[PDB]
Amino acid sequence: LQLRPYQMEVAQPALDGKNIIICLPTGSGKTRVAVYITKDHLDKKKQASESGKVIVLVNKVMLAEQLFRKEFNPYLKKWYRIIGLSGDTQLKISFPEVVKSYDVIISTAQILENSLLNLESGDDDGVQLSDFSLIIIDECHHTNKEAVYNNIMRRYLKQKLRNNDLKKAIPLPQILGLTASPGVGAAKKQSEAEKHILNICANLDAFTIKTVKENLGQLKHQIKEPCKKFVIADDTRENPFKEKLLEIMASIQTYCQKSPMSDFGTQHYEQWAIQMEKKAAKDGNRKDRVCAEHLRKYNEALQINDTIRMIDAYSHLETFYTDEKEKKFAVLNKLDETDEFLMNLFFDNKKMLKKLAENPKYENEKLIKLRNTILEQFTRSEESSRGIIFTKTRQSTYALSQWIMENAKFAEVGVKAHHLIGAGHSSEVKPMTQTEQKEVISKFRTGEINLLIATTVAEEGLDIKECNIVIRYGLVTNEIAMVQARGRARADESTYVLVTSSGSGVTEREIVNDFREKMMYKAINRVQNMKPEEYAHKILELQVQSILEKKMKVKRSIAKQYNDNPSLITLLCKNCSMLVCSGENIHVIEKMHHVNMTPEFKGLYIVRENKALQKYQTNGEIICKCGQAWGTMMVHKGLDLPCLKIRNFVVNFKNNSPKKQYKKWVELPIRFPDLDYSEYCL
RNA sequence: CAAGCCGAGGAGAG
RNA sequence: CUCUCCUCGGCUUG
Ligand SMILES: Nc1ncnc2c1ncn2[C@@H]1O[C@H](COP(=O)(O)OP(=O)(O)NP(=O)(O)O)[C@@H](O)[C@H]1O
Ligand SMILES: [Zn+2]
Repeated sequence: LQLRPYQMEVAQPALDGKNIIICLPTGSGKTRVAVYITKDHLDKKKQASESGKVIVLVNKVMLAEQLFRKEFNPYLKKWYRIIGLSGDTQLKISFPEVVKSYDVIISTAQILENSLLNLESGDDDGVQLSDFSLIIIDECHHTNKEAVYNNIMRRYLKQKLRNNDLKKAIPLPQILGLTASPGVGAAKKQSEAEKHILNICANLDAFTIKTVKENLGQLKHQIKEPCKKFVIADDTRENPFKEKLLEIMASIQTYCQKSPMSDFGTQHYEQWAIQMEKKAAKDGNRKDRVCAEHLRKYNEALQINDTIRMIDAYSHLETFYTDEKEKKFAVLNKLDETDEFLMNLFFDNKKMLKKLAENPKYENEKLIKLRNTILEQFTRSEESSRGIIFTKTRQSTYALSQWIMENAKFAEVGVKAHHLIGAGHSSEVKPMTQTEQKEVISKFRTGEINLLIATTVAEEGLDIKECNIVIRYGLVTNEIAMVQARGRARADESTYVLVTSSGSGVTEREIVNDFREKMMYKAINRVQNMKPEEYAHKILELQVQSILEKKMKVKRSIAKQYNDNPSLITLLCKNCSMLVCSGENIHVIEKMHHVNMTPEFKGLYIVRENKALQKYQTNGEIICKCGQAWGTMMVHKGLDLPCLKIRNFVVNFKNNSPKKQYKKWVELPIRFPDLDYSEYCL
């Protein structure tokens, strides 16, 4: 391992106590300075006959294996014992015991918190911080309100204040936070920015920040920025299609008699549709809620039309209505006035919309703009042409990947492309799996795919190869994502583009984040040059305030929903105001999954075979007689006992009918009994 | 590989 | 404070 000139000075105070933060730019060898500090700490604690254990904390799963393979093990295999832990191994089970060996631990975080609270809640073995001598951290800037890793530090600070009251002493460990930039936390002034930086430093018990300032030229030579760049377009033709949908929506409303006080093709209208649906369901009146459920789909179609082709919206709708027709046929294998009206309104115009959509006379601007942007680079760079795209949604990524596969020009220039999204199981899309992600990364590194389409997955964590033409298509989150993307593009003649529309304030937000970036550095300078006594005074005040802001939050949120009422309810279907279950019939397995095993509920539903699995069904999707999907099948002890949700159902209390929607099971106060086979059997 | 439970952060709009 | 979008983590059934 090598010791750069400028990494030295930033690391230097850490080597003798002095818990600190380190903010360097991106690509400056952050992991490697971590490694060096580790080796020093351990060699030191050996030379003094003192036990030395370092633990690395990360936020993601892949960075653990990552750092185990590339940085820590290749250099410290020979002197010390290393390991890498996560939620995707089997070493989680005896975590108190791996500590008894393996002087270098890498870990996902909440492993640790689980073990601490197990030591402090049950009679398990567990662990405390006293069994360490260093905590290294990646991505400092997540240390904010009740995240994970701040429990850790609130406990560290609690014990530190115990030590300080003792002084007027357990040996507490050392802490070394590493980041790219701690970030201004949503503050409209330089002073509140300062306050936020100090809040971070208190939540890490720091002594300084240690930005590089002296050996700066070596950085500028070894490390460089891309060039910021904007590309803007404007559109007022909307020629056949938009109005062809606004007509439909207007017709539906004037069939429903609901006045939005708002516009078509935006986000407030959506919120109205939601609360109207929820109200109609709490009341029970149809003709309003199902229509709302469709209007939401139309609004989504218009929003994606603002960014994506008409054909993608037409397809989105085709999928929706095709599914609904299949549902009604599976049920009927009756035809209310509502659904009949809606279908008759849609399918008559289906062929028209298909004709209007395929019309290259007016496709879109931003797509053409990025066409020009992309072709410029891949004509310039010629087989060293890596590429990245950022967008907001997942469906957009599928659409863009499809298009770049379809249009000949992009394939001509060697533009081999793949999509990428996250593994969260929500949001009406089939997510990806970690394996597909890692494979795509290795394909990018290999060179199979020249450009990647991504959501906010790409701006942090996983280690993509250095790039050229990072762009930004309809996304401005905050300064952090801005800088982290801005730190991808090495490989000279790099850029950082932003592609937006005219009448949607985005360049606004881009500029705001630029000013925030320029502000946090001023605040860093304000605090590094702060006097030590005043700095100490302020961090002590903030640590006290943070620990007091925990206690209160603890006092008002012990349970907040505790009234356990076994069967005081009835669960109805939300589409059709129809009985489905009572609360007594329901039970729980492994105190997590809710389920019912009475034959009355058995006969009411229908199973529609899986499209997720076709990409032999194992987990059927339930539907009603009406058509509203309810749940999913489940296999407990071979019993195909069918699970369910509480997002599609409605509640009716027996007393006075404040019917409510909950969106998930924990929110409601009442408790349900555990399962046991004594019922239906014996 | 599929299903689901809980928690957390960020951003928009209101 | 609510809704939507996005990401992440831990945990269970198969
Ligand atoms: N001190 C060092 N000496 C030699 N090579 C280094 C050093 N630090 C980093 N490298 C090289 O830089 C690459 C890994 O470091 P780097 O690119 O900073 O990854 P990183 O830690 O993820 N940067 P970042 O994305 O900001 O966290 C490899 O090609 C290493 O060979
Ligand atoms: Zn129903």
